[PDB]
Amino acid sequence: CQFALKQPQEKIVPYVRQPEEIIHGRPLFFATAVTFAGFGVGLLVESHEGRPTKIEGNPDHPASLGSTDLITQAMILTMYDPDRSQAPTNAGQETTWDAFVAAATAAMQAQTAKQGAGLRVLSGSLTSPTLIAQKQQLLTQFPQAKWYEYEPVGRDNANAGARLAFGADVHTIYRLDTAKVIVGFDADFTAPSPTGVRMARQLADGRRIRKGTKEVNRLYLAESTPSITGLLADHRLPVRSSQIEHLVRALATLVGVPNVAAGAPLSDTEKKWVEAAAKDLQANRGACVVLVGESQPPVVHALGHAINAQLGNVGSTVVYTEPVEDDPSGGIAALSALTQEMNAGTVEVLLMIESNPVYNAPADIPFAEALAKVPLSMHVGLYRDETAQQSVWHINGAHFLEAWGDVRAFDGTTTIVQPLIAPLYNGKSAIEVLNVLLGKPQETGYQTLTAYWQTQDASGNFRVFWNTALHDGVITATQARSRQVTLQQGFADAAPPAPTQGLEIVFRPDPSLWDGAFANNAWLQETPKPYTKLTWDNVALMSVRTANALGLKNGDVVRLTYQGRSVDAPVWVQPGHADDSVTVHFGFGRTAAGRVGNNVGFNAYRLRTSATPWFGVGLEVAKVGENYKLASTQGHFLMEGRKKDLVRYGTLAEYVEDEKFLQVEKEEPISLIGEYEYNGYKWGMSIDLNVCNSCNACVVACQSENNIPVVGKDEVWLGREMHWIRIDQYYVGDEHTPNVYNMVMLCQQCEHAPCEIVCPVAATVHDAEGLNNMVYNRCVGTKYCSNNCPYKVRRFNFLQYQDVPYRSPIDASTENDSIPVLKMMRNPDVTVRARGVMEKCTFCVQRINEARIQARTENRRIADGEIMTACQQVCPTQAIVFGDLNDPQARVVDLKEQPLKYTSLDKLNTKPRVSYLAKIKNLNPDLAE
Amino acid sequence: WFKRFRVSLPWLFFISICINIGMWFERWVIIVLSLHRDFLPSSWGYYTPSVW
Ligand code: HEC
Ligand code: SF4
Ligand code: SF4
Ligand code: SF4
Ligand code: F3S
Repeated sequence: CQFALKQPQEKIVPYVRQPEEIIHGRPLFFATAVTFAGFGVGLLVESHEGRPTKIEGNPDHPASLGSTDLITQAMILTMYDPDRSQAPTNAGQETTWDAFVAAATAAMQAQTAKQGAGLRVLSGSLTSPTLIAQKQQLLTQFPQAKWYEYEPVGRDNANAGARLAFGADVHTIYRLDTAKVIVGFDADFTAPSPTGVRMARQLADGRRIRKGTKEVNRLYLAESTPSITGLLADHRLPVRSSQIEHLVRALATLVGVPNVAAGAPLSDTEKKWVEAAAKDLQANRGACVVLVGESQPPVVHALGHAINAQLGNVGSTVVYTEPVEDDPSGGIAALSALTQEMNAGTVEVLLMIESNPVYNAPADIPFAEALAKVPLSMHVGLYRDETAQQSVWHINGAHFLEAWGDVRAFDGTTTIVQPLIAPLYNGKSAIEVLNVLLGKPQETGYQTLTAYWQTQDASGNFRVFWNTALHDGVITATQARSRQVTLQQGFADAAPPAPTQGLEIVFRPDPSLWDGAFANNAWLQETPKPYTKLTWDNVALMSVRTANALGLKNGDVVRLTYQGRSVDAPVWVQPGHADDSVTVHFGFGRTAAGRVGNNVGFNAYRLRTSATPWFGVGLEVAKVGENYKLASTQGHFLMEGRKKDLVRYGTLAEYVEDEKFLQVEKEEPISLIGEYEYNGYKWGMSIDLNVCNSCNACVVACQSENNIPVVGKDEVWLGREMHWIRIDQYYVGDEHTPNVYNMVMLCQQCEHAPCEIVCPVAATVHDAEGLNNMVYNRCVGTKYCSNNCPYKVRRFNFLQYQDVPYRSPIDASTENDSIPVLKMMRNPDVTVRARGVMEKCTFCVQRINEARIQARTENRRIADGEIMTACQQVCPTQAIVFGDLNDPQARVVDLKEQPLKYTSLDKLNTKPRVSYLAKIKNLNPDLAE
Repeated sequence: WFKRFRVSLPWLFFISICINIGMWFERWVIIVLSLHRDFLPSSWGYYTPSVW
C-alpha cells in the first residue's frame, strides 16, 4: 500500500542532442526481422524513442504478411529480460569484452600455426548472408576448420529427404494459395515454423467463407498428436506416428510412383481415409499438395516429393529453389560428428553461437562430457544458458533488436536486422564475434554488414539501395532461383520392417516454447498451450483409450522410461490423440534458464536418441506419482450443450443448400432499458472462427500491447491468469476422434453490458463510440463486474501482478518497487495496473484513440485500415477483423451481414459488438459417415 | 413442527446449530455454485478457500 499526500517530484528529462527522427509521443515503426530457426519472419517493430515496445508484422515481407507468430511476438520480454546475460563471463566469474578479444586472438594465432584445426563452431542452422560470408571467410583463412550446425527442430529429415529423392539438396517452398486439398502427413505447418505465418494465411485465404463461396480447402492431416493445424484440418486422423511412413506408402501407390514398396498394413479408419485423400489428389492435380513435417523419417519426405511430382504440383504449388540455408546436410548427425571429434582432445577452440547444446543434445550424443575437454570453449547467447556455465568463455547475445544483422527468409528474400535500440548490455552479436576470430576485432557490426552489401549490389547508387532495404525491410534482388529437379527413381525400394508392438513416444516442439531457446520468456510460458490449455508445465499427452489401459487420471506423474533414460513426466490425457502414442514436448526442464524457465517441466531432450529423434516405440510408462499441480486455464474442455452460443459448427455439404443454416431467425428481443444512439465511430469486431487455428499469437500480442502481467504457475491453477483474449477448445464428438473447435472469447463490448450496471463507483462505462471503457483508476476492486459478465472476460488483478516470474506475487516487500529493465517493454499508452483493479479487452482503445484523435487534428474521419488492433495486426490467418460499424464501406460491416454472423450468448440481450463467423469444416462425402 | 423438539433445549440447540451451518451452505450454493459453473464452459472454476 503506497500512500503519500503528494506524488513525488517527477523529473522530465529531454535529450542532450535530440535526433531528427524522434517525436516524443509518436510510435516510429522500424522494419527489421527475427532469425527464428535460421530464416527471417520479417518485422515492423515499434520503437517509441529508442526502446522497442511492440513487435508487429512487416506487411511487405513474404513470410509474415503483416502478422507474426506466438513466439515471434513475445521476443520483447526476451529482449527486456532481467535474466539476460548483462556481462561476459570467463570460467564462472564476470569479466570484460576486451579481455575476450585478448584471449581469443591469442588463441587465433595458435590456430594459424596449424591449419586452423581446432576451430569448431556450433551455430544453429543460419541462413543470413553476412554470417555465411563471414564463415566462408573463416573457412578460407583456416583451411581445416569445420562449421557444424546443430538445430533440434532443424530441417534435418526434410533436407535428407530432398537428398534422397533429388540428388543434391533443394529447398521446398510450398504455395497454398493455389491448393484445393492439402494432404498433410505429420506436418504442423501452421506452427511456429520459418514459414508458419504464410502457410496459415494461404490456407485461410482458401476458406474465407462468404455469401457466394462454394469451394474451400480440405486439409487432410493424419497427425500424430493434436497439432494446431488440426484445428484447421477437416479430416485429421490420429495416426500412431509410426504408421505415417505406411500411410504415405499406401498413398504413393494409389498415385503413380513405380518403386514405392508398400508394407505394414493399415487399420479400417486409416485406409478409408487414405483411399479418399488420394481420391481427392488424383482430381484437382494442378492445385493440391502433400505436406510432411520433420517428425517423419527421410524416406517419406522423399516420397512426399515423389507424390508432389507425380500429381504435377512442381512449378504450380511446390516450387523448388536453391537451398537458402548454407549447410542443409548438417543436423543432429553434425552434432554427433562433433562430440566424437570433441572426445580425446583434437579440438582447441569451440565457438558456440546460440544453440545451447548442453541442454539440447540427444542422450546418445554425450555433449556434456565432450565439453570441458576443449581448452577454450566460447559461447555467444543472450542468456547464461545450460552451456554458458559449462563453457570456458561466455559472451552476451545481442538480441536482434540490439544488433546490426541480416537474415534470409524462405523465398530467399533477405531482410536487414536493424538495431532499434543500442545494446543495453554490450551484446556483441554473432557477426561481431566472428570478427574477433577472423582478425578484425575493432570492426563493428555495421562496418561488416555494409562491407558485404557493397559487394553484393551490382547496381549503382548503393545509398539509395541500402536505405530502401532498411525502409521496406525486404530486398528482393536476392530471391532464391528456381531449380530444375530430376526426382530420381529407385529410392524407396527397401521394404520397411515390422511395425513393432509397444507404446510409442512422440517428440514435439511446444508451440509456446519451441526448443527451449525462449523458455525464459514469461509471455510464452503463461500463454496457454493450444489443445491442452496448460501454462507452466511440460506434460505427457495420452489418448483417452491409452490412459484407460494404463489406469491413470489427468494429473498423475509417470516415469517415462525410454531406451535407457527416465524423465518423471506428469500426464495430461487428450481426446484427439493417437493410441499408445505418448507425446512429450521440448522446451522444459532447463536448469539455468533464469527465473522464469528454471525447473518448470521435464526435459524431453534427455530422451532423444539421435537415431529415433522424433518418435520411438520402446516406452514404458510406469506411474510413480499422484496429484501434480498442472495449472490449466480452461476448466472444461467439453461443449456442454452450449452450442448455438460458443462455436456453431457445420459442414459445407449443408451450407451449399442453406446459407443461414447456423443462424436462428428469431424475433427481436425486448429490452426495458431502451437503447442508445451510436452515430459516430461505432466500433465492432468480427472473429472468423472457421480460420482460427488456435495459434495463440493474439493472446501474446494483447499481452505485449496492453501491458498485461504474467501470472505464475501457483496463481494460474487458482484461475487468476491475466489474459484479455482467450481461445477455447471444445472437443465435440467421440472421446477418441473428436472435433476440436476454437472460440476466440474476448470482451464482446456488449451494448447492454451487464458488467457495467453492477459497478458501484461506475468504473466501467461506455463510449459514445460504443465500446466498453474499463477505467482502472476508479476500480475499487469489488469483483461484481466479473460476476455479471456472462462470458467471464473480466480479469482481476488479485495480488500485485507485476514482474511475477521475477518476484513471487505473495509479498509486499517489492510491491510498489518494479524491475527497471522491464519498464521499457511496457506500452506507454496502457495503464500498468495496480494491485486491486479489474482488466478487460478494451478493443485496444489506446490504438483507437491514437488514430481517432489524430484524425480530429487533421479534420478528417478514420478510414478502415487506419485502426488495426493488436490481436488483428498479429493474426496470421486474419481471423479477427476490427473496424467501424457506421462506415458503410467498411470491412467489418461486410463480415457482420454474412449468413454465418452469430453473436455469443444471444439468449441474453447483451447485444455484443463482437460477432463470430461460424465454423464450416468441409467434410468429404466418402468420410462423413 | 413437534413441541418435543422445541421445548427441549438440547434438541432446539442442535436444530439451530444445523441452521447456522446450513444457511451458510445456502449462501455457498447461491454464490459459488452459480459462479463456478456458468454460461461459457471455458470459464469453470472451483474456489477451494485458503487459510485467510
Ligand atoms: C487537464 C486534463 C485534460 C485532459 C486529460 C484532456 N483535456 Fe481536452 N479537449 C478540449 C477540446 C475543445 C477538445 C476537442 C474535442 C474534439 O475534437 O472532439 C478536447 C479533446 C481532448 C482529447 C482528445 C479526444 C479525442 O477524440 O482524441 C483528450 C484526450 C483530452 N481532451 C484530454 C478542451 C479542453 C479544455 C478547454 C480549455 C480543457 C481544460 C481540457 N480540454 C482539458 C483536458
Ligand atoms: S462482454 Fe463481458 S466484459 Fe465485455 S462489455 Fe459485455 S459484460 Fe462487460
Ligand atoms: S482488441 Fe482487445 S482482446 Fe484483441 S488484442 Fe487488443 S486489447 Fe486484446
Ligand atoms: S485469432 Fe488469429 S492469432 Fe488468435 S488464435 Fe486465431 S489465428 Fe491465432
Ligand atoms: S464492479 Fe466496479 S469498482 Fe472494480 S472490479 Fe468490478 S469495477
